[PDB]
Amino acid sequence: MVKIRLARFGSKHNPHYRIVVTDARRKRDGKYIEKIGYYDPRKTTPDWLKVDVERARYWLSVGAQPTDTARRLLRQAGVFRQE
Amino acid sequence: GRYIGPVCRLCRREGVKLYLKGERCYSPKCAMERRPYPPGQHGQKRARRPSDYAVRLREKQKLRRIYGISERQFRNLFEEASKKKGVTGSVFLGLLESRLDNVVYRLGFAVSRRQARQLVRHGHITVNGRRVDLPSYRVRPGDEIAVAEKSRNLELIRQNLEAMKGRKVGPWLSLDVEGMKGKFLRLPDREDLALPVNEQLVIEFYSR
Amino acid sequence: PKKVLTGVVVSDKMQKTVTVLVERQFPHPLYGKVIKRSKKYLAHDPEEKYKLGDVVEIIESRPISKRKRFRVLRLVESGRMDLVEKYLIRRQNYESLSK
Amino acid sequence: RNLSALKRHRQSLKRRLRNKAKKSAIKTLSKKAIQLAQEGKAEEALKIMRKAESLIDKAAKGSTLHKNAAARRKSRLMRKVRQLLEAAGAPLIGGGLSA
RNA sequence: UGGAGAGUUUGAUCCUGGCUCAGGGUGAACGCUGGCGGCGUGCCUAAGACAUGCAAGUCGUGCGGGCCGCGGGGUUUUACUCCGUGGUCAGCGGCGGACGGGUGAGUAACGCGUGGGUGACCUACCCGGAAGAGGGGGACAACCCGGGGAAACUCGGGCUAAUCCCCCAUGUGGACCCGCCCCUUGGGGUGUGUCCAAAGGGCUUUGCCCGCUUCCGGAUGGGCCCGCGUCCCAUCAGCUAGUUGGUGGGGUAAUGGCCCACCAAGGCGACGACGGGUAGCCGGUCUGAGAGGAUGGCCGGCCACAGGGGCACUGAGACACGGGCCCCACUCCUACGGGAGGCAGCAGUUAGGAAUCUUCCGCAAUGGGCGCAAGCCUGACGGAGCGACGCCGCUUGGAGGAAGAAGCCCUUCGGGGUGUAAACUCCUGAACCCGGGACGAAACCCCCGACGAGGGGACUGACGGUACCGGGGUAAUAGCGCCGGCCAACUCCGUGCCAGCAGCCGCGGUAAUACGGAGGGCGCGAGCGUUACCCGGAUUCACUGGGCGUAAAGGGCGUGUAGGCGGCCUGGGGCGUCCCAUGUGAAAGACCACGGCUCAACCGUGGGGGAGCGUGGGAUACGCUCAGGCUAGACG
Ligand SMILES: [K+]
Ligand SMILES: [K+]
Ligand SMILES: [K+]
Ligand SMILES: [K+]
Ligand SMILES: [K+]
Ligand SMILES: [K+]
Ligand SMILES: [K+]
Ligand SMILES: [K+]
Ligand SMILES: [K+]
Ligand SMILES: [K+]
Ligand SMILES: [K+]
Ligand SMILES: [K+]
Ligand SMILES: [Mg+2]
Ligand SMILES: [Mg+2]
Ligand SMILES: [Mg+2]
Ligand SMILES: [Mg+2]
Ligand SMILES: [Mg+2]
Ligand SMILES: [Mg+2]
Ligand SMILES: [Mg+2]
Ligand SMILES: [Mg+2]
Ligand SMILES: [Mg+2]
Ligand SMILES: [Mg+2]
Ligand SMILES: [Mg+2]
Ligand SMILES: [Mg+2]
Ligand SMILES: [Mg+2]
Ligand SMILES: [Mg+2]
Ligand SMILES: [Mg+2]
Ligand SMILES: [Mg+2]
Ligand SMILES: [Mg+2]
Ligand SMILES: [Mg+2]
Ligand SMILES: [Mg+2]
Ligand SMILES: [Mg+2]
Ligand SMILES: [Mg+2]
Ligand SMILES: [Mg+2]
Ligand SMILES: [Mg+2]
Ligand SMILES: [Mg+2]
Ligand SMILES: [Mg+2]
Ligand SMILES: [Mg+2]
Ligand SMILES: [Mg+2]
Ligand SMILES: [Mg+2]
Ligand SMILES: [Mg+2]
Ligand SMILES: [Mg+2]
Ligand SMILES: [Mg+2]
Ligand SMILES: [Mg+2]
Ligand SMILES: [Mg+2]
Ligand SMILES: [Mg+2]
Ligand SMILES: [Mg+2]
Ligand SMILES: [Mg+2]
Ligand SMILES: [Mg+2]
Ligand SMILES: [Mg+2]
Ligand SMILES: [Mg+2]
Ligand SMILES: [Mg+2]
Ligand SMILES: [Mg+2]
Ligand SMILES: [Mg+2]
Ligand SMILES: [Mg+2]
Ligand SMILES: [Mg+2]
Ligand SMILES: [Mg+2]
Ligand SMILES: [Mg+2]
Ligand SMILES: [Mg+2]
Ligand SMILES: [Mg+2]
Ligand SMILES: [Mg+2]
Ligand SMILES: [Mg+2]
Ligand SMILES: [Mg+2]
Ligand SMILES: [Mg+2]
Ligand SMILES: [Mg+2]
Ligand SMILES: [Mg+2]
Ligand SMILES: [Mg+2]
Ligand SMILES: [Mg+2]
Ligand SMILES: [Mg+2]
Ligand SMILES: [Mg+2]
Ligand SMILES: [Mg+2]
Ligand SMILES: [Mg+2]
Ligand SMILES: [Mg+2]
Ligand SMILES: [Mg+2]
Ligand SMILES: [Mg+2]
Ligand SMILES: [Mg+2]
Ligand SMILES: [Mg+2]
Ligand SMILES: [Mg+2]
Ligand SMILES: [Mg+2]
Ligand SMILES: [Mg+2]
Ligand SMILES: [Mg+2]
Ligand SMILES: [Mg+2]
Ligand SMILES: [Mg+2]
Ligand SMILES: [Mg+2]
Ligand SMILES: [Mg+2]
Ligand SMILES: [Mg+2]
Ligand SMILES: [Mg+2]
Ligand SMILES: [Mg+2]
Ligand SMILES: [Mg+2]
Ligand SMILES: [Mg+2]
Ligand SMILES: [Mg+2]
Ligand SMILES: [Mg+2]
Ligand SMILES: [Mg+2]
Ligand SMILES: [Mg+2]
Ligand SMILES: [Mg+2]
Ligand SMILES: [Mg+2]
Ligand SMILES: [Mg+2]
Ligand SMILES: [Mg+2]
Ligand SMILES: [Mg+2]
Ligand SMILES: [Mg+2]
Ligand SMILES: [Mg+2]
Ligand SMILES: [Mg+2]
Ligand SMILES: [Mg+2]
Ligand SMILES: [Mg+2]
Ligand SMILES: [Mg+2]
Ligand SMILES: [Mg+2]
Ligand SMILES: [Mg+2]
Ligand SMILES: [Mg+2]
Ligand SMILES: [Mg+2]
Ligand SMILES: [Mg+2]
Ligand SMILES: [Mg+2]
Ligand SMILES: [Mg+2]
Ligand SMILES: [Mg+2]
Ligand SMILES: [Mg+2]
Ligand SMILES: [Mg+2]
Ligand SMILES: [Mg+2]
Ligand SMILES: [Mg+2]
Ligand SMILES: [Mg+2]
Ligand SMILES: [Mg+2]
Ligand SMILES: [Mg+2]
Ligand SMILES: [Mg+2]
Ligand SMILES: [Mg+2]
Ligand SMILES: [Mg+2]
Ligand SMILES: [Mg+2]
Ligand SMILES: [Mg+2]
Ligand SMILES: [Mg+2]
Ligand SMILES: [Mg+2]
Ligand SMILES: [Zn+2]
Repeated sequence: MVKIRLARFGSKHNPHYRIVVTDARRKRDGKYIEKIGYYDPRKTTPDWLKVDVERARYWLSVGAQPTDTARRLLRQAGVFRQE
Repeated sequence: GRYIGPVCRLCRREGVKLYLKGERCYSPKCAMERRPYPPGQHGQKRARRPSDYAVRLREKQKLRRIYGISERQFRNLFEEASKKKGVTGSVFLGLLESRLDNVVYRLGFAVSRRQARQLVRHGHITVNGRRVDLPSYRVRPGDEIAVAEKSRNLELIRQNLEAMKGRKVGPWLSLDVEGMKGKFLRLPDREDLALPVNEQLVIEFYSR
Repeated sequence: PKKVLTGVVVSDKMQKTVTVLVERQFPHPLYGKVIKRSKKYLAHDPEEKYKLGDVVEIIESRPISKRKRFRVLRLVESGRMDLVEKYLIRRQNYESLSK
Repeated sequence: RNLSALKRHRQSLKRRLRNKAKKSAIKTLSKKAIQLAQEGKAEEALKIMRKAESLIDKAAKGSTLHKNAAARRKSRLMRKVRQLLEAAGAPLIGGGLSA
């Protein structure tokens, strides 16, 4: 299936993830379908987590499955907020 | 490496009085005041008409040995300037003058650039509050270069900033003597520098 | 869109098949001269409608057989045997250089 | 000294004997039906073609004779039967073939 | 925002012309030397051969058991047996093993790049929508019994469960033949006839959860087809028998000569077929003013391969690296009958080679498989280790210090040089010694809410007592090449065409700035040189950008085929050409801006780009084409 997960792009001891939509079969740093956000786990900058909300809603509507970490990051970005 | 060794021998070889010891290049003991000829057994002999490559190489070596920067960082800074937009020479000089050790020397915290290098390397210098121990650090316009509060009681800093009373600083620099700090106002213009170096000769030297 | 070419029928000797020669001009990649290349395509004529010399349009099609991947869209203009004669002369010249 | 995924191998063998069986039936029945269509016996031919189609679809239920290859077999069978009966006529039983 | 030349044919000159050097680059190696850290990187040769460990499994919420153990029952005891439970072992069953990881062999090809087609197709798991799950029946393992074999393992008989297989029914629907309609290749709709569905389990138990079946669609992934592009050799010129096409079949998810029967004689080629050679291709990378040349290592995309060759099975998907069968070579076991194996997975061994690493730590992070979940697996990965292999940062001190110690080298014997260099004076405090001590990690889970949104709680760190912060604190590695010209740096002695140096010109045969040593100097510096290779200079294969009277170079001459090229005027078309809009041009890299590790290397974010190709529209000067006209070319 198509999944929403994190890809590692930073250097050694400097992790930087791209929140990304890709087929689960391809490698985690391989050709992804679309970059829907980025995440910095060490909080180096005031903007360490950005997510495109409408695109995430689309890819969830068509049937993508986020990882538990990806789902956590999306929930922190109010992707599931229906208030 | 930083070439470490005799310095006023460069005052002699370069043919122009350099200031590598800070003082004693102003006193009648520089050995350039009393021995203006180049070093070596063949220093007093009649010099032959140098080639163009000789002129450009000696000019570039003068400009490099003034700051005490290795050939690696020097060539890297030159290529970096040539990549940028604007006059290569003036931008190169503004880059060299932006080095933290050179800024420490210009602000009168150290009498020589090598003493400034030792002051920076030993963490006696702060930038915007945070301690920095890298002579190759690039100072940006607006940064406050200060003296470490734990080092302001040392004898050398007391002497240097006690002699800086009444002295003037470069047009692109400000200095607070009581607080033992200063500010890097802007990048210096070519007119601001009194360097005895022709930058176009260095540009032509690296044009080869 | 399915590619559409335009060429000359130079061989009707097959059953339900024609040989459409298609030319093309393009500037040389390095020397800039407008050079003229050509290629023959085996086109499908299910009614034996087109004959020798007919200038026809050709459309990319679902494969009919090996080497046969095109159909004849329509007839641009009727038989002009000058181009067929040029092709036949260019072929016949090959018998002069053997050994 | 090897891993127990050999189990898979074993399973495949079973499935092999399961698939080869079904197909072996289908083909056979098909031939039979076609024979009865060539000889003119229409009621029997269609009565057997019904069972052949049933076996085809039931094999399509599983992984033996899955997607539209089964429709291909059914189409070819029904076409051949209707064509061979048209050489004789009288489609008596009125089974798989539409009116 | 971009372009340097020089040495060398001569007694001297100009030209042609080759050679060589200064530059940059490297998966490098070798010599001398060698202090620290960060980030990268590391079998280019034998796609040679491999000991050993690990690397692909997982579900008791699909099912029945074996072994060992415990508890409670039917009994007065025994025998026997029922239920619960723990551990363990496989088995049947489902999903995964087709991903991930490795390598460059083979391939000059729809392999790849690029732009399209599929009205000729498939897609397990996932998402949305509609509907449904009624009844019956059966077998094989595990297990029990017997046999064969040295072993691998194998054969026969018997019992049994299921989400295992089968039958009938229900027909939301779908499949097929035929007919009609719309559409136009096999797309969609409709009618009759025929055919086709299902499986249960778990609970917080009559209500939900994980599922199951049929169908439509989405999404993702892929199969096939086509235009254009992709090295050298013409001392390879003719190639082709399934060859080219047709009909009808078989085959596949699907077109096809893919395969097969019958029929027609075709198909390809100097616009380079066929053949030989070499070689994965690309994003990119190196270089370059650019055009271009070279290259395809790391990372990313596609391909192919898994000792060599061939083949099918299973499956949504394989012609399957750690699945199966056969042949061949090799190694091992062997009761000589017969078997076992396949590092181009991680590490490691050996061989080859100038040369390329640890038989390491970890499931914490990211990702992947199975599972409701807990959780299990993961040599993917995250880290550490080794190697100046590269890039970057840093240290071996800072300041004062004689008309100038000694030693050493020159010397006009007056002196000069090594040189403020040193010893010394004062100061800072690399190393180290202590103390604190991480970010990377908040989700899965549990609770409230409604297993939703939302809120709350809890666990979890390999790196690692590492980074970093504070205190204390010692002056504490420098080497390598060069010094005749190109090319920056000169003297002494030794040697005597000897010993030797040398990239090119060249130097040495008695007083060598060229050999060797010394003093001194120049260049770089934890590096410096050498060799190899690539681009550069090289306008020296000249598109930008060259030439052929005498320097290399006009064919011995003609006729003339293909091809290349085409006088003047008008018109049509719009193929070349040009313009606008749009799609494409993945990411990384490159460029610019800001930001994170104290800087930098490294990295993040954002921005900007861009040739080419597809589509729609437009322009018609020129090239093209068609039609007409003219006479200056040509011919008569
Ligand atoms: K011929
Ligand atoms: K000369
Ligand atoms: K048995
Ligand atoms: K019906
Ligand atoms: K699709
Ligand atoms: K496999
Ligand atoms: K201190
Ligand atoms: K929640
Ligand atoms: K300290
Ligand atoms: K000798
Ligand atoms: K010498
Ligand atoms: K060009
Ligand atoms: Mg994939
Ligand atoms: Mg935020
Ligand atoms: Mg939502
Ligand atoms: Mg510039
Ligand atoms: Mg520039
Ligand atoms: Mg044409
Ligand atoms: Mg014909
Ligand atoms: Mg055909
Ligand atoms: Mg298994
Ligand atoms: Mg299994
Ligand atoms: Mg039979
Ligand atoms: Mg199958
Ligand atoms: Mg020359
Ligand atoms: Mg001569
Ligand atoms: Mg001479
Ligand atoms: Mg002469
Ligand atoms: Mg070189
Ligand atoms: Mg070089
Ligand atoms: Mg050593
Ligand atoms: Mg390292
Ligand atoms: Mg490593
Ligand atoms: Mg290589
Ligand atoms: Mg290899
Ligand atoms: Mg008991
Ligand atoms: Mg009783
Ligand atoms: Mg008893
Ligand atoms: Mg048990
Ligand atoms: Mg089990
Ligand atoms: Mg068994
Ligand atoms: Mg792979
Ligand atoms: Mg070949
Ligand atoms: Mg060839
Ligand atoms: Mg293509
Ligand atoms: Mg091609
Ligand atoms: Mg394509
Ligand atoms: Mg299914
Ligand atoms: Mg299914
Ligand atoms: Mg569904
Ligand atoms: Mg039963
Ligand atoms: Mg039964
Ligand atoms: Mg039974
Ligand atoms: Mg039995
Ligand atoms: Mg029994
Ligand atoms: Mg079933
Ligand atoms: Mg119906
Ligand atoms: Mg039924
Ligand atoms: Mg049933
Ligand atoms: Mg109930
Ligand atoms: Mg289940
Ligand atoms: Mg597609
Ligand atoms: Mg063939
Ligand atoms: Mg056919
Ligand atoms: Mg298949
Ligand atoms: Mg051929
Ligand atoms: Mg051609
Ligand atoms: Mg090869
Ligand atoms: Mg460049
Ligand atoms: Mg470039
Ligand atoms: Mg280029
Ligand atoms: Mg290439
Ligand atoms: Mg590769
Ligand atoms: Mg690659
Ligand atoms: Mg091997
Ligand atoms: Mg093989
Ligand atoms: Mg084999
Ligand atoms: Mg499957
Ligand atoms: Mg394969
Ligand atoms: Mg295999
Ligand atoms: Mg293996
Ligand atoms: Mg075996
Ligand atoms: Mg060896
Ligand atoms: Mg390693
Ligand atoms: Mg471990
Ligand atoms: Mg893990
Ligand atoms: Mg995980
Ligand atoms: Mg790793
Ligand atoms: Mg360095
Ligand atoms: Mg000193
Ligand atoms: Mg002290
Ligand atoms: Mg935290
Ligand atoms: Mg609850
Ligand atoms: Mg929460
Ligand atoms: Mg966990
Ligand atoms: Mg710890
Ligand atoms: Mg400290
Ligand atoms: Mg010189
Ligand atoms: Mg020498
Ligand atoms: Mg050389
Ligand atoms: Mg002598
Ligand atoms: Mg001598
Ligand atoms: Mg000498
Ligand atoms: Mg020396
Ligand atoms: Mg080197
Ligand atoms: Mg060269
Ligand atoms: Mg060139
Ligand atoms: Mg040039
Ligand atoms: Mg040449
Ligand atoms: Mg030219
Ligand atoms: Mg020439
Ligand atoms: Mg000549
Ligand atoms: Mg002549
Ligand atoms: Mg012609
Ligand atoms: Mg002609
Ligand atoms: Mg004209
Ligand atoms: Mg013409
Ligand atoms: Mg016109
Ligand atoms: Mg046009
Ligand atoms: Mg890009
Ligand atoms: Mg970027
Ligand atoms: Mg910064
Ligand atoms: Mg553009
Ligand atoms: Mg257009
Ligand atoms: Mg017009
Ligand atoms: Mg005319
Ligand atoms: Mg005349
Ligand atoms: Zn001086």
